Amino acid sequence: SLPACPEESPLLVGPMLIEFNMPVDLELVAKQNPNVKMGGRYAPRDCVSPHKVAIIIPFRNRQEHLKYWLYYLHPVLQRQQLDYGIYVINQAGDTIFNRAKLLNVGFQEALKDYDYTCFVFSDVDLIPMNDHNAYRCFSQPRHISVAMDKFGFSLPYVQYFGGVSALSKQQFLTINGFPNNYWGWGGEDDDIFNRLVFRGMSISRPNAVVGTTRHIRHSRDKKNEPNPQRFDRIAHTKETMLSDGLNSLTYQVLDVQRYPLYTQITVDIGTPS
Ligand SMILES: CC(=O)N[C@H]1[C@H](OC[C@H]2O[C@@H](O[C@H]3[C@H](O)[C@@H](O)[C@H](O)O[C@@H]3CO)[C@H](O)[C@@H](O)[C@H]2O)O[C@H](CO)[C@@H](O)[C@@H]1O
Ligand SMILES: O=c1ccn([C@@H]2O[C@H](COP(=O)(O)OP(=O)(O)O)[C@@H](O)[C@H]2O)c(=O)[nH]1
Ligand SMILES: [Mn+2]
Repeated sequence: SLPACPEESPLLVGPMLIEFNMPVDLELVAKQNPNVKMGGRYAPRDCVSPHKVAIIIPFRNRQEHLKYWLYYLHPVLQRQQLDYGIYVINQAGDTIFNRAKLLNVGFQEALKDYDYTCFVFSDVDLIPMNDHNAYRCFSQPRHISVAMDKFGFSLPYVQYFGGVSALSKQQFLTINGFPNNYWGWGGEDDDIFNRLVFRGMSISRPNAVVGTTRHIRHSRDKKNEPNPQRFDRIAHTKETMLSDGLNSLTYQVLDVQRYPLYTQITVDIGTPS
């Protein structure tokens, strides 16, 4: 019998200063975040959060971005009073990148740790500027990174659903999760948007001030070149989503490391079939 947490956290400070030009030492971040437990798990000591959140980051060869991510998000996620865990889904090998398949791995593997009922899918290079931007689920699928600096602090188009988002366990299951066959850059977030609409849902978003988000500038990743089949794929989601996703997923976990501030799941997700 801890009480429920207040519906909105009283700890929040709003707008925050974010910068990416200093070094980050995860040992020190760990000491600055003493309440974050092994594998990057935290729940509040004083009340029970209804938000059981697994944060899923698709990842390969972005360790520097990830330290920033961890330095900025951990304090924010605790102020939001979430019962949360961080999962970095690391794609083994050096073949073409598959953001959405790694996201599916994250959903399925996090569920083996704990009864999570909310999933935040976050690119590793996106940091929220205002802690009023809730990193948890809503009654409709939630788009979080709504006002990114690299798109002029607004949406690049109104159906944009990339960057950072949150789906309840029921929402993600309803759309058969995410597509597995978007290899290389582009389109998979649009396909996911399509899925949600085809299943009767609409996108919920904070306002453009609360939703303000920074992207860490970086040059192009090798092995994630624009997918030329992306425009064709997103035109057929309605039919393809029925049998491409959670119900067609396999992968092989090579390694799970519990670090102080995150669990990292190293996974072989194959190449195109
Ligand atoms: C189907 C698809 O590709 N969806 C993308 C969507 O694509 C819109 C166009 O993006 C251009 O590339 C832009 C990119 O979107 C920006 O991030 C960046 O600042 O500049 C590049 C290059 O100018 C392509 O040139 C064009 O053909 C389309 O692909 O963009 C969104 C937002 O990036 C993405 O999440 C989604 O997957
Ligand atoms: O080699 C790669 C390619 C992409 N990603 C992950 O997938 C996301 C999407 O790619 P990208 O950086 O090109 O999109 P951007 O955020 O620049 O708009 C990244 O933020 C990372 O989380 C990664 O870790 N390594
Ligand atoms: Mn990026």
